[PDB]
Amino acid sequence: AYQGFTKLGEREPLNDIILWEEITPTGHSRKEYAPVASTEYRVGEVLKADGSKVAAGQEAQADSVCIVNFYADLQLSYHGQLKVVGIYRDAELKDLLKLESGVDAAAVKSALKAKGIDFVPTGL
Amino acid sequence: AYQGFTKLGEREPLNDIILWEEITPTGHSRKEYAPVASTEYRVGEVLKADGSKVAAGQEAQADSVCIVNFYADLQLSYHGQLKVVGIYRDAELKDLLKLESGVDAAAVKSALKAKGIDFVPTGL
Amino acid sequence: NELTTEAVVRAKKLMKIRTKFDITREFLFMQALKGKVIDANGVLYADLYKQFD
Amino acid sequence: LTNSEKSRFFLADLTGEVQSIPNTYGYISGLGLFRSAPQTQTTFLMDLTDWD
Amino acid sequence: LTNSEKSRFFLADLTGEVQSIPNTYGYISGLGLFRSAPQTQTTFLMDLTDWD
Repeated sequence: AYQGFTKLGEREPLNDIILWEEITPTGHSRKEYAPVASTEYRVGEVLKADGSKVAAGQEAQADSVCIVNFYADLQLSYHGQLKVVGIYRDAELKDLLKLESGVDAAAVKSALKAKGIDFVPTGL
Repeated sequence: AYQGFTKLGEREPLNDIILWEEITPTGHSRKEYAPVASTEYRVGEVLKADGSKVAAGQEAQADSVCIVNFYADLQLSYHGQLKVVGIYRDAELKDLLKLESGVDAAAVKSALKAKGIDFVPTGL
Repeated sequence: NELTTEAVVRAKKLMKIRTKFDITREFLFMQALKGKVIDANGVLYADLYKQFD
Repeated sequence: LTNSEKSRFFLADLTGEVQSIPNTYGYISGLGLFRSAPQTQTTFLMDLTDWD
Repeated sequence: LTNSEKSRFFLADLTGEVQSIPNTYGYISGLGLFRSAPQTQTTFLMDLTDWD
């Protein structure tokens, strides 16, 4: 190009972070959110109660972690569904968390641990 | 909010407005431009000498009719070319032109007529 | 326009698991050759020099 | 199976096209009233005669 | 033949794929020094007898 390089984009993460979860018929660990406007969601980010992301300081909220790749502009999602869903109850997940900036991980994990979410150590 | 529909987009105009032009070993009727930053070119858009679009009040400064589709963020044309080109010398083009807001079409036509470009009436 | 198959992902995961265990076994064998069997985390499991005096 | 929207790593299905063609009328031309009279010159003349 | 980078009505070419496999060092396990001793218990004992 006129810069010698063009990047078409990293692939968004897949929903492989779930290792164990309750398999109740109506969904035990899955909770349904509604997109905040102009907000992009990817699998692995910690979400507050009102669908928003956890920022610096407010690590205590940490309601759930997203498991879908919602696209904000067209209001649709990774699999074509109108809502964003996260894991918010007892489950075991890989610690591939996406945290904003300033949000330490120890406080976020401790808040999630009190809610039954366990993080299996992952390695690469 | 999925407001009902998703429009993926409309096809950009194809380079088919050229009916006749003085073709030589080189580009007698076509000239090259250095693209302006954050500027998108489509086929049939009138350009000035510096390479920007003709705005209101600048109709007499019309220089050429763009015949390639340029992507501002990619900085490449739709043909994988590095520079934008347009027809400025004697030629016959279709009446389909893409002018900006408040641009006098008749004033642009007279300016391009003096340089040698004529516009065959097109109908539908 | 080709979709991925479950078999491909399966094969990838099992191959990665075998590779991980192989490299871990190599590391453990090297540690045993050194003289003390220390885990990658640093946990001591066998001090041969004090066992055999 | 072309590509997904806003992602080059997922696939969606191009089910098809919906063509929308304009409508044309041909009743009078189908009536076949006019007779073809080919000619070589650009103008022609006729004689008008009336005993009355 | 796949969709173009910035247009859904123009095409491009997918030349192929390149891979970057991480490198692993297997040398000690290739020497074959350790002998397999399968066991049916969680621990084993040995007797150390010596004389002077």
